[PDB]
Parts: sequence; structure tokens; C-alpha cells
Amino acid sequence: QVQLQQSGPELVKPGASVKISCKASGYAFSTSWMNWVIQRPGQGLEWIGRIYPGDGDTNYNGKFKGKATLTADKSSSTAYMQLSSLTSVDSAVYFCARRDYGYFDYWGQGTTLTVSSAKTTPPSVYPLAPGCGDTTGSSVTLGCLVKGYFPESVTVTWNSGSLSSSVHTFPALLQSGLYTMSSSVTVPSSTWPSQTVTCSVAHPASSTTVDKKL
Amino acid sequence: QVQLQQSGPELVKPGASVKISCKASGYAFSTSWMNWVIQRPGQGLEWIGRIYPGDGDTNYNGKFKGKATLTADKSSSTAYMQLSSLTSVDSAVYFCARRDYGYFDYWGQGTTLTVSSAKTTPPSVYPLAPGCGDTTGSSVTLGCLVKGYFPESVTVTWNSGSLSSSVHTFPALLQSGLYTMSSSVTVPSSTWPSQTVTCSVAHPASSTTVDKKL
Amino acid sequence: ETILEVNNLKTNETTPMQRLCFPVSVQSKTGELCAAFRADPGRDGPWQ
Amino acid sequence: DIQMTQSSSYLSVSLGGRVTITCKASDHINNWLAWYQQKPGNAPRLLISGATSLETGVPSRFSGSGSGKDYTLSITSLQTEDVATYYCQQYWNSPYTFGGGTKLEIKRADAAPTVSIFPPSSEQLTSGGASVVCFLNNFYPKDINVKWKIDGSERQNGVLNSWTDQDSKDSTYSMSSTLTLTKDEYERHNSYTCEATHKTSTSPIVKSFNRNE
Amino acid sequence: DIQMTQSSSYLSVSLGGRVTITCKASDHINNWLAWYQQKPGNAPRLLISGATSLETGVPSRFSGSGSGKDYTLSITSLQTEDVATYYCQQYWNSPYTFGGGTKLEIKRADAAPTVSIFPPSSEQLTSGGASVVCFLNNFYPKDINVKWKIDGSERQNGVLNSWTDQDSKDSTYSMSSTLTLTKDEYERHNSYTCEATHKTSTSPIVKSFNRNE
Amino acid sequence: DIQMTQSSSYLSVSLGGRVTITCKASDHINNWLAWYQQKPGNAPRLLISGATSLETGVPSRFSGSGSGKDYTLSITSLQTEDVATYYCQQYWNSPYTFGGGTKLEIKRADAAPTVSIFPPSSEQLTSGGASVVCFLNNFYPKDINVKWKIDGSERQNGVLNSWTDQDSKDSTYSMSSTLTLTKDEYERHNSYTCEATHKTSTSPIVKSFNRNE
Repeated sequence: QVQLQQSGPELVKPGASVKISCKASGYAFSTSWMNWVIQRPGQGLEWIGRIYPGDGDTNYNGKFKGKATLTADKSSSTAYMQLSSLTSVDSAVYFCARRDYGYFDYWGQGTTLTVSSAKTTPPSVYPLAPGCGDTTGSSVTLGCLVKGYFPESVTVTWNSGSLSSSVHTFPALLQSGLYTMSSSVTVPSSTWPSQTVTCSVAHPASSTTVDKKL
Repeated sequence: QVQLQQSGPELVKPGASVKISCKASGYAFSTSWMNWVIQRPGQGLEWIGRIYPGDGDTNYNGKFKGKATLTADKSSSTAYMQLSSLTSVDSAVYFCARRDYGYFDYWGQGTTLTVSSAKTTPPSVYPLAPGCGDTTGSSVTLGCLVKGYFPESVTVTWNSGSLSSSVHTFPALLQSGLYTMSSSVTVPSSTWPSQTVTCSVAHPASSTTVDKKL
Repeated sequence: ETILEVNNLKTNETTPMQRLCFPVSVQSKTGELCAAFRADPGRDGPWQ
Repeated sequence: DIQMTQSSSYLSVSLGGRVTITCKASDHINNWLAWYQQKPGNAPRLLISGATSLETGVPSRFSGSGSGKDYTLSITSLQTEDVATYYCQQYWNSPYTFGGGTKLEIKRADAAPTVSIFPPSSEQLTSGGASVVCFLNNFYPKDINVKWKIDGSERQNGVLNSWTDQDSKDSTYSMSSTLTLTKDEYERHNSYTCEATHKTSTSPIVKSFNRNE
Repeated sequence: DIQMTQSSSYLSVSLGGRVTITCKASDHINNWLAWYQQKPGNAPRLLISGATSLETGVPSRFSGSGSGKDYTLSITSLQTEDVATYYCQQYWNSPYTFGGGTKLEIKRADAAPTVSIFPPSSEQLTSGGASVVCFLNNFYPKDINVKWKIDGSERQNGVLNSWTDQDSKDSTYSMSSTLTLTKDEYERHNSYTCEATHKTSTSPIVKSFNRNE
Repeated sequence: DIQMTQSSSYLSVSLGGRVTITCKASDHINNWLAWYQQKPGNAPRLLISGATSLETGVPSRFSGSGSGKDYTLSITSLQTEDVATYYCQQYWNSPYTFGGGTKLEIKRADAAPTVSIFPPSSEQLTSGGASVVCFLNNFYPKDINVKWKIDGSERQNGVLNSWTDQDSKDSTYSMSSTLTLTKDEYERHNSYTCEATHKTSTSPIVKSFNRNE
């Protein structure tokens, strides 16, 4: 079998350089070309460049000609991609594939590059529940808003995972350099507020988990 | 500087010929090509033909091959365009431009050719104002209709130009060989008919200016 | 015979490989000057 | 004969935004194209030469780009003096085919029209013909349908519509319509009315008139 | 630089039916094309190679066909594991131009949305900023228009819409919107409301809110 | 294999007007094209040969023109015998690719449909199957949507729609729909109804039926 193993995610401020590893296994490393593909979230996809490990030559694109530099090592059967002058628009998902008949036969697991100047900040949950002056209707949706957490993302537990069916996990969007998310779950007014609903974020990086009651 | 000076407008009945002058200034007249462009009101635009004043050769189009004839004079630094068999569809705006790198670097001021069999007729204004039987509403629009004036166009003064903001000048459309126009201005029913509104056309060609009170 | 570099520009200093040749294409006018250079082999310029 | 299509004819963007206009031809023009700007009543003005390079005196907000048979024109940002009709030319082969053209206007909210029907003048019948008019004002967008119906009928031809473009102050349009014919048909019936259908509202406004009032 | 257009971006067919996706290029690629299948969060997977031949491990339900510059991909029938984003590649000339992509979803009837506006928290004003929210749930199809109007106005930019794609269970979507700004503008007015316009119904649902309640 | 696209399939113009039909191919055919006219139940008839020259016996109202890959057919004016399906052929290369075809019809105002549901016959249940029918008549234009709903459901497949084209007298269309299945499902419920949605009116006409009446 043929397996392509990449590295993990990277986080670095703009202006520095980053190197990404791709290691082939179960196949001759210097016999076939090794390509690279960028996917810009979420609709963009385009080809970057290829390298032949036997000679070491590189074939780049028009835009990525000066930004990326490809190297290879025949001893460890590993290909490298070095990026220079990293900006905010250079953060995307990178692929590692090989060329056989001219297509891409086998892909990689995928990697995430996030380039930003923000640092790790503890999130602060803001409660939102009905309501003052408005009893309409007998069935209302509940949730809580989360703001100012880096990086993405965090999971929101509800009553230690009591009911996951009607709750919806919304993706995060960057605002003012920080990620913001929301959650919505519907509860009838007959059982509310008889049982107190709880939303709790879990952030592994900042080691900050806040609990909130309503 | 380079300046291209054309002639004024022309009015002639169908079946005759017309010659249009274009005079270059501040540049070598025989060195560069001299083009011609027709713009049919208002959406049509297409290229006519070019001439090289040194040799005198002419390069025409497929449709304008037999209709137009281009000549040039090196002594006066002036180019000529002669049209034969003028019809109603041959009335349009003509341009005079020069060719340098293959584009048109400098244009002319533009000229208007109107080919019709109609003659000069004095206009007659027809009053229109609310109203008999209809008092609705408290704010109504006022104006007057103008018909049978040649050529276009005439200006309509309102109380010697008292209020030009809410009045709208509508373009003329040819009907039965003559041009027709209209004007609309809104006045509240509280101040009407306290002050008498007046519309007056001014036609320089026929020397006919009529005044009308309401 | 050795390669004489006719095209030398301050913009080509980053890519020295473009110095070895000069482009030619379709022209819309008559008698454009494609290139010009000094004929002295011992002068600073293309002959170096 | 190289056909070069410019689509679409009308597109509207507000100020401070970006606009993209595509001019496409049938064959390869070798990146030879010239963008033009013509204000109403004036002559065209050159902007882009060769789909890339600029001119002298033109601001840097105009940037052309493209490859193959698809070429675009990017203008950022948009101001009040940049609103005009844009053209594209192919000088690669003779004859030189000019573009269809794109007229720019500013985008705003929707406004309800105003329909007011007018009686013919009492002394208007001395000329030998009669014309009934109803004028419209303060509407948007361009496309509507004028309707003339007497006892469930529709009358064409002989109707005409004189459009008036937008101005700088209120950015509002206007329209007028009429028809001309002999005397005897005018008194054939009594009630007169007109209306204009619009897309966002299936039920338009109706303004009628009657002769014997 | 060979531009290869893949249209359209979104098309929906139910299960048990047939789907056709067209990938068209500018010039002749000599029947060299590769169809891809990429599930969210995963890597692309090869399906068709050379517009005709299949791979090893791929089911026989996938059949590619085409001639000239027009190439199609026929999938019959459709199952729950075949729903993903499909791509097309041109390996004939360098650089290799990837397709635009087509995201597949399942088609069903229309459902009315639910608009619920929420008050800001009492302790939310301690951070130095205020954000008003109204969340929508249980609607269809994708395209709608969010509307924010206070005393007949429209506020952009600063609004945002976070979409959520369909799942396997209820095949239902959701959306949220908000904006962030300083304190003093919040109490400038009183009543708050939002709505969403839809095509099949000209009159949407309105859910308002008031501060002094 | 040269694909030649003819669009669109249906277009309508009234009598006394002008009609333009475009037939476009993929490559250069060197101005070799043949326009055809086929009346229903009859054989095609040649009109234009080589995109320009006429035939012997064909009236001079038919004038073909075009250049490059875009070719048109201009017919002025239109009469009652010129209404048929028009075709275009490419004889430049083998195999000869025939056009998609354009069916012509006359344009008029809009008419409201008529929905009438019918009970099954009392002796119809002796055959071993039951079919419920509701027939529509006097409507326009072509495109509508037939709707079958019992307790908030939709039933496909097994429905069918038999269209009837326009005639010379009233220029009016008709449609019918039905389905066939076993006995036991028929009495599962009681009320029966059908309707047809239309574009200009969001609320259609409803004609229901009940078994125990």
C-alpha cells in the first residue's frame, strides 16, 4: 500500500517562514513526481507545484513562483514545502499528492495553516434567554453567545450532553481578529424554566472552561 | 498639443450629398492614419474607414464601401468625408480620430447629421392641467404638451426659471415626421391655482416663442 | 562565438537569465527600434 | 468579421464599491484591446490600452486584467465622475469591432410610481386630432410595462415611451406615453385609464378618468 | 492558462434519481480529465480517469461520458454516501486547472422559517460593547435576504451571516446574524426587529422587540 | 462529432411581426447550413441552402443570414402556413448533425384555467383497478405544475400529463392527468382534490371532491 503522511497544524505570525513535511511510504520515492495543492476555504482550489526527487527540479505556477520553495530528501523519502512572506491570505489547507498517469492517484491527510497576529484569549460567554415583556410563544429557542476565543474552535456541551438532537452547532466567523460563534436549541415553555439549561464551552489551549446557569 | 476640429451640424433632404471637414492641429498630418466612426443613437457604434494623407489610400468597411468616400489635403492638414445617397437611416453622430499604436488616441468634438424631408414649422403648445371633476389629490403634477416643432430641440421656461428642481425635461421622439416633447412638474393644491404657472417654448430657427397662462 | 547580452535592465537584475536574449513581436507601426548597443568591446556594457 | 460580445448592457453598483465589466470576443486577439469612456454628449476617452498598460492623465483606480478570450475591467472605487458608458475595441484584425457598451448607474432602494391621467385641452380639438396622455414619475427600476385597456383590449402600435435617465440629485427616473389619432374614435367610449405593472407588486396603482365629469 | 468552467455551483436531486454535472474547458483537452469526490474535512478521492475509464474500488454506478469540449458525469442511482463536492481536472496542459466544484444536496418540499429576536444580556454591557441578535431556524432553500431596518434605513457593513449546511436526519438549515458596535448608538432608538424575505411569499414573518418592556 | 446547439426550444411571436432563430455550432462550418420546415405528420421541407441562397418555389419572405459560428433565420412577415418546427443541418463534416428544433406558436393574452375533478364510474371497479381523474382546460402558457396532495403528501411516480398543442381557431390548450393502482388504496382516505400552480397568481383555483356525498 501507499501512504502519504503530513505534519500537524501550524500557527505563526505574519512575516515568518514555515516548512511542511510530506512522507511517502510503500512506494519508490524518487520514481514519481510529488505535487502540492492549496484549497482556499471553502470554494477555492488550485495546483501549486511539483518536484521530482531523483533530480530535484521544481515546476512552479505563475503566482506561487516566488512565494513557495520545494525541496526533497531521498534518504528519508520525505518532501518539503517552504513558504516565505506569510500573509493573512496565505492561510489555507494544503494537500500532498503524487502524479502517475498525469492525474493525482493518492492524496494526503490534509493540513491547516493559520496566519494571524492574534494571541490566545480566554472566552467569555454572554447569556441570552427569553425574556422580558415577551411571552410569545409557547415554544421558544434558547442558546448562548460566545465571543473572543482563539484559535477555533470550541465545543458547547448542553446538560452534559442530555439532548443533542435539536441543538445546532454554528461555524465560527472572524470578527475584529477574533472568532465568534452561536448556538440555538428549542425548548417548550411548558418545561421552561422548570429545568435549568446550561451551555459550557471547552477550550483546550487556554485551559478555560466556564459554566453558566439560566 | 493635438486638437481635432470638425464642422457644425448639417441638415439636407434625402438624395443629396454632404461633406464633413476634420482638421488636425499640432501634429504631423501625413504621418498617421485618420479614422472615422459612426454612432447610431443611442446604442450603436461602429468603425467606418481610414485614410493615410501621405499616399491618399482609403480602407473602407463592407457596408460603407460604396456609400462613403474619403479624401485628404496635405496643404491645409484637413480630412474630408463625403457621403452619397443619404437616407433616413444614415443620420447619426460621426467621429474623427487618429491611429497611433492601433488604438484611437485622440477623438473629435462630434457632429450631428439629420436627414429628413420635413421643413421648419412653428410649434403649438397644448395646455394640460387638473382638472374637471377630479380634485384628487392634494398634490398633482402640472405641465404642458408641445408638438410639431422642427428641428430638435426647444427649451421650456417656467416662470422665468423660478423653480427648476422638480421640473423634468423629457427628450423628443419623432412622430409623423415631427418631434413631440412633454414636461411635468409637481405643485401642491394648497398653492394652486393661487400663482399662475407658465410654460414657454423658445425656438431659435422659426423665431416663434409662445406664452401660455393657466 | 560567445553569447552577447543586448538586453540589460535594472528590472532584470533579479532574473539574470533574461539577459541572454531580447523579445520580438508583432508591430502596429513602421520601423520601430528593437535594440541598440555600443560597438566598443572594452567599454562597460553589453560586451562585458 | 470578428464578433465581440459585451454583456450585459446594464449593471448597477453603489459608490465606494467595485465593478467588473466583461468583454469577450470570438477568437484570440493577442491581448489587444482598448477600453473607452464616453459621457453623454461628449466624445469617448481612452482608458486602457492593450488590456494592461495605462495612459497618461488617467487615475490609477482603473485597472484592466484578463487572459485568453475573457477580459475584465476593474474600477475601485467608484465616484460621481466615473459614471458613463464603457466600450471595448478589437484592433487586432480589420474591421475593428467595437463593443456593445455598458451604461452604469447607482443602486438604491425601491420607490413606488405615481400615475396621473390628464384630460385633453378644450381648444386641442381645433387642430384636427386628439391625444390622451397619462404621465408617470418617481419610479424604479427601468423595466416596467405600460398598459392601455379600453373594454378589455390592447392597442398597438402608435404608443410611445420617452425615458429619462438618472441625475445626480435625487437619482430618480420618469416616463411619459401618448398616442395620436383622428377625432371620431375618441368619443366612441367614455372612461379612460392607464397603469404600469411592476415585479415586486402584482397589484399596481390605478388612476382613471371620465369625460362627462 | 486554460480556463475550465464548471457550472452551476449548486444543484439538488433526490435519492434514487439521476444527476448530470457538466465540466467545460476553453480548448481541446484530448479527453484528459479526472473527476474527484471530496467529503467535508476529508481529502479528495479519484473517480473517473480520462473521462471514461474507471478505477479499482469505485462502484460501477459512476459513469463518465463526453466528447469535444463538453464532458458530463452521470451517477445512478444516488445514495447517502455519494453526496459530496465533485471536481474536474485538466492534466493536458500545465498549469493544471481545477474545476469550480459542485456541491450536492437532497431536494424536498418548502418549509416556513422561524424568526426570534433576543435581548442583550444585562451584564453584557460591562465589556464596552453591545450586540443585538435575532436567530433564524428551520428554513429552505439557501437563498434569502436578511433585513435590518430602523426608522426606514439599511445598515451595512458589519452584519454577518453564518450558514449551516444540511445533515442526514432532518435535512434542515439554519442561520444567525448580528453586529457589534459601541454603547451610545444602542439607546439612540427603542424598537428592534428583523425579518427575512423569501421568493414564494411576498409578505414575510415579522418578530419585533422593545427595550422598555 | 460536431455538436451544434439550437436555442431556445420554444419562442412565440404574433402575426405580422418578425422572428429570429439562431443555430450555433462548435466549429467553423464554412457557411454550409440547411434550414428545414416540418409540419406535424408531414416530411421536412428545405428552405435555405448554404445559409444564404434560396430554393425554387419558396417565397421571398424567408431570408437567411449570418457569419462565423452564429447563423440566424429571419421570417417577415409571419402567416398561418409558416407556423411549424424549424431545423438546421451541418453538411460540412460527417456525421451530419441536425439541429434541436424550434416550435413556433402565436402569442396572445393570459387566460385562467378550469379545474374539474371527476368521480370514478360505479361499474369501473369490476376491472380490478381504479383511476381518479381531474381534467384541465382553457389555460396558457405551457409551463405549469400539477399537484396531487392527500393529507399533506406528494405522489410520484405513476402520474402522467397528456398535452394538446394549439389549433387555428381559439389558440387554446388543454391537459389531463390520472393514475392507476389497486383497489384497497382507494378507500384508504375520503376527500380528493387537485390543482395547478401558475406564475402570475400565487393562489390557484381549487376544485375538491368527496366520496360519501
